[PDB]
Amino acid sequence: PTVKVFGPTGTQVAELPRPKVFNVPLRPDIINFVHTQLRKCLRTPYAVSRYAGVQCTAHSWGPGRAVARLPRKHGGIGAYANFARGGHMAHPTTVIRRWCRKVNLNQRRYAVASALAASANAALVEARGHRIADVPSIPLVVDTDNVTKTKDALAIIKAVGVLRDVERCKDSRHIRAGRGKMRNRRYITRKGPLVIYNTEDVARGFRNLPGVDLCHVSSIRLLELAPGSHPGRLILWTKSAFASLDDVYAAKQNYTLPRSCITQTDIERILQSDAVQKTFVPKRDPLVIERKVDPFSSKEALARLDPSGT
Amino acid sequence: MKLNSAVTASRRKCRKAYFTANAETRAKMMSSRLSKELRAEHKIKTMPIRRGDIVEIFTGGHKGTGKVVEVRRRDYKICVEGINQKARNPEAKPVPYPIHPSNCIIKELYMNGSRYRAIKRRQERNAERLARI
Amino acid sequence: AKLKNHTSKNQNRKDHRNGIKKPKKSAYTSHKGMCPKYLRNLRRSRANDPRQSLR
Amino acid sequence: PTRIRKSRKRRGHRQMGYGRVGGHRKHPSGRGKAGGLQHKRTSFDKYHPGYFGKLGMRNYHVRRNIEYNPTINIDKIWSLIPEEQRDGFLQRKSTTEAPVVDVTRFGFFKVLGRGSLPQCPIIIKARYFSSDAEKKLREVGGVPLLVP
Amino acid sequence: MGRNVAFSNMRRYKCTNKGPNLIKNWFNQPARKIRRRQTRLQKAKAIFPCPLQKLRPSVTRCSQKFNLTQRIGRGFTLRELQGVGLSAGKARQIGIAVDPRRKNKSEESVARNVARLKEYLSKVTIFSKQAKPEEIQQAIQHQGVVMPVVNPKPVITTGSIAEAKKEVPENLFMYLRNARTARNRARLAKRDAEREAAAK
RNA sequence: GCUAGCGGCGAGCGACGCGGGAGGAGCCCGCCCCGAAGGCGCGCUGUGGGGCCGCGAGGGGGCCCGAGGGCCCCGCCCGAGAGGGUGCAAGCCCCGUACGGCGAGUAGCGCUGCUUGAGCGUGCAGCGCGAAGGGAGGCGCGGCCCUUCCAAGGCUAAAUACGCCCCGGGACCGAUAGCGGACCAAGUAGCGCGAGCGAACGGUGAAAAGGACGCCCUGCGGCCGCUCAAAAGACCUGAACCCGGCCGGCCGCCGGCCCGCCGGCCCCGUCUCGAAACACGGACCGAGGAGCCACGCGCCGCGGCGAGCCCGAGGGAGCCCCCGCGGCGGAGCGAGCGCGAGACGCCCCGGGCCCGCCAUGCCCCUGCGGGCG
Repeated sequence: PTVKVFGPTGTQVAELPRPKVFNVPLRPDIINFVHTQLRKCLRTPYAVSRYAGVQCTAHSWGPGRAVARLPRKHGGIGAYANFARGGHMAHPTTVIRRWCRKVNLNQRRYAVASALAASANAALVEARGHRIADVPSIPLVVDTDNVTKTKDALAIIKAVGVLRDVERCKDSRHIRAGRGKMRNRRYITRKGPLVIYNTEDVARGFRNLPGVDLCHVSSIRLLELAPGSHPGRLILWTKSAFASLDDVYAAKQNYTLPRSCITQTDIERILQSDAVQKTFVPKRDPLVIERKVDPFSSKEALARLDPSGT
Repeated sequence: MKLNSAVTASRRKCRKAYFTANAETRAKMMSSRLSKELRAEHKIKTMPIRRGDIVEIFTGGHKGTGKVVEVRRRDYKICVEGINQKARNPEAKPVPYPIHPSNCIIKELYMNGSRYRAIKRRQERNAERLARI
Repeated sequence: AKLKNHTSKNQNRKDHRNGIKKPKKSAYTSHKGMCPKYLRNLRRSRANDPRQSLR
Repeated sequence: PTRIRKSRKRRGHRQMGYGRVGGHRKHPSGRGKAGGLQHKRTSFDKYHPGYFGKLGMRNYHVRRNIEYNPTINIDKIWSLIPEEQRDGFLQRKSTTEAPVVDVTRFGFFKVLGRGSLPQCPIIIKARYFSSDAEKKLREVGGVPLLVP
Repeated sequence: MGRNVAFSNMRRYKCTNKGPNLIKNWFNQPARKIRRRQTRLQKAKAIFPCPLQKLRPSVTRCSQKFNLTQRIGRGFTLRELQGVGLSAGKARQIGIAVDPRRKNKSEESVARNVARLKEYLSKVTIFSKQAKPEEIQQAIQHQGVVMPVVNPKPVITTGSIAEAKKEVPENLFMYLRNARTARNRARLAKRDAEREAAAK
């Protein structure tokens, strides 16, 4: 099939052949595994100090002073123990924890492809919280010569119907709950459009727009593709980027895109097909359980068991 | 976002700068929008507040016009003339209510000779910026 | 000091919990300990005609 | 990870899965594989035959590259021929032009004979050959050959 | 707990809390790549026409495990240099590394390396006699290994069965086996000859 | 690679050559030649030559509030919607942010001691002895070769390591936590003859507006109220234990019922055959307080790929993108020399047979070798 390309004013401009990456099977579990491992790689190390709790000179007073046996300082102040105030942690955090997990290139390339396949799926994109009502097609490809001005970038977003999503991010700005505020994470804004570009300076124009993230086709990021480990980011593809998507995958050397599989809808149709229905045989009639009754009292109840006697 | 990594976006580091700033930085930090008549006249949006400045506070309590009589840099607050706290008895010294410089708009300035030179220096740098920096 | 030297109580119960397991079926037919000569003859005999899997 | 772990489900249980009668104590059986010939002989005999003793001549420095001898099989010689090349070779037979496979180039030194070559003359060039390799190679019509 | 567990060959941690510091964390990895790129970029800028890497020779990888592969070596021998007619000073001044320690060990190595020098000498352009800025600016710095050594992928040739048959003895396996055991079969013969002298 | 080796060959211990990268750069003195030409008060016992600075966009109206930074309508600037402040949650109130500009007492050897994985010796060292062609090739000793180097003199960049201090950042801690130390004076107050030890203590409010005035006090101070949105009054919130006034009630738990009667009811934790135990710990209450992380091995599940498989270190004006070796698996078995798997079969088990190791016949080539059993 083909994908419609739209102009800056929202008119149809051309039709681009759909890249084969969009047919890659949609596997949410691969996206979650790669996202979890990759986000852990972007963690900074934390650890309590090596000398914490152990710079005191404390030795146990011992049995026979009616005290407990824990290390005590000169005045008998408890020390060097997890329970003690000012004691070392029982097992102190260390910077030698493995922070980064390992993902094989093949799976880290399946995750991106499946996430892109989810982007082609409007149903998944609506479920990810995007406002797609006015977007003319999903996937959306927009011709956009270098946009160096935010005002002009917004005018293209208004024409192509992505504006409601850009607004839902602007309005979302709020102060986060917790010590996140204190630790340089004060404001949370909902994430919305993603602009993938090639051979364009559209970055200067869309960067300030609230909620919009921009990436070059050559280096697409899964974390941007699936924010929250949820597949279905709204992607605005610039004509050049979407028409080069097949080249990027072709230049992934010895890589064959994961072969497409069937969907749930296609297996209900296949199950509903006459061939499967012909094989179906009608099941034998079930047992009638009923419930115990005293047959002796009722003429009718005895009659079910003893027709002659009644 | 900020591309100069040399600057800090840490709440703690930025707040320490405000709380513990050199006087020359405290003075610029205490600045107020010039009136639209003064904006046309001097072609500068904001000037650092001095002592002899007529100012209109558009704030909530104490909204009014007054001439600054005290600038308290350590508290980061200015005291206009006129705006004062309610007095418990009529026979008592009036206490000025401290107003933030950001809560007020300048209506007149103490031109001095250094202030004239400062408006000129800024006007020149703004003109270079307007010439496609 | 002194503890119990030996007890058999419960050991029969423990054995019969899932036990009294018969000894395989291969064991009843194994050629371990069989006559070396008889076994050689069996191989030569089954290495001729339909039984032979020699190809 | 930590949330989906057994020790999180052992809270309120005291001992934490280690037993009232004998709890977790530090090093109850000893530290390391100590006790192999004494207190743990039953384990080192049940599952570790050959653990204790000395069994062979000792080379002070084994030279890992003189020792290295890579091997091929008469069954995998034809997978070394590129697939497009292999089909033409198979139909032609060509005693005149049969494909010489220098196994040394592909990384192998000795040709063993695990399975069976296809019935087409081949010519295999190697440092060494087995007996049932040469027999299988020469039956197919191929010639065992030695390469410097 | 036991059952069949392969035993560990791990060594116990030494100097864990006191001592030299035997732990190397690699958080400095992303930023070491950046520092190393910058050092190369700044060194490259300092000599724009000149490539960062000097021509180095094609040398056989040592050992029988890699005999038929080639790698880059420290420098050209003085025999390889005499094939192109270049002194060690001139060669180094034009960016060809020189090793006076290396000895060729084969006629083939000299020819392979002499060929490689000829390609470089044709490729090298010397900017002399007053730096013509537009022409020195026009020059492009070569980045990465100069002429990187390529190990050709193996190919399948074609041969006559008859010519091959002349080259090998029948029962090659016997001939190979006779050669492997020759020293031992001769030592046992010499020993047996002495046991015969015992009769006399 | 972590093996080769070492080790009451026990517990343990343990390199290296390959190979892939980072980074690469070579040289000198003695000797010998000349001899004062030299660095010439010396020296022929030999000198000399061979980063700062800098501008910086764009908001109003109403409601309401102690105060918008709130709510409702409606705009504007975005190469700037990083942040900080401002009387409540601010892209447009302020600061900023993005955009800029200008070779001998030696080697070796003998004996000893330390050391190494180095094993009839890994590197050193004392002593005794002391070469001339000499060193090495992972089992000593004597011969003969071969490969490969020249010790007993010196210099040398790069890639690499790292605290104080400065700079940025964090899925870090949040005042019993985090440094011992967030408190204008923490290595302080205090303690020890000394070496040394070593605390506690954050938060009024938007603004000090830190309490008007009247009354009664001998006075202390009470009262009334004042300032404030509020006393928030020496301080935010104000718990539990414990206590006092008033105010019910008669007393623990569980069950029934209008509810004070009837019926049941030992003190938990803990080791223990067995605890209400005259076994132990526990006055009370609040906070803190104990299977985490690394690495190795076993097995299980799951994902990708499949006789293959692999973000190795690295490199790509590139760090979620691309490119990227060993390794491991694919063949085993034997102390080794070495030799080296097809015959079947859904699957499983077994038998049969093949390969190695060990024996035994028989045949024969290129023969203590090959073939067949």
